[PDB]
Amino acid sequence: KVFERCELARTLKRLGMDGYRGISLANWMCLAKWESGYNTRATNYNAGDRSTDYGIFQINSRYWCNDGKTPGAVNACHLSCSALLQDNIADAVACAKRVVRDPQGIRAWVAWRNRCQNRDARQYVQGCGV
Repeated sequence: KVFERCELARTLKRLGMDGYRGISLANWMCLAKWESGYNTRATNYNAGDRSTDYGIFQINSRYWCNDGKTPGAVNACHLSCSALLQDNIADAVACAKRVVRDPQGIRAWVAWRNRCQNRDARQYVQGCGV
C-alpha cells in the first residue's frame, strides 16, 4: 500500500509514535518518506552484505526481522520480515519502536541523518490535523 502523507501522519499518531523515545511525529514522517516513499511493500536487497530492507521504514533483516537467508542475523523484533510488508503497519511500527530503544535512536537509519536531521521537518505534517 502507498499511503498518502496526511493519512499516514494520522495513523502513526494513533499508533503512539508522536514523541516516542523523544522522536517527534514529523521525524517519523521524514524517515518513512525517504526510506520507502510511504510504500509498505518496498524491499531493497543489499548485495554488499546479503541483507534486505523491508517495508515502510526499510527495516534491516540482519538485526530486526527474520528472513532466513541473511547470514549471522538476529531477529530482535521477533517477527518474520514478511510481517513488515503488510498494508496494516501495526507490526512495522512495533518494530520501529524496538529499533529506537537502542542507544542510537533514530540515528540507526543513515537516511535520517542525510535528509532529516537539523532540517525544518514541519512540512511533512503540515495541514494533517495531528
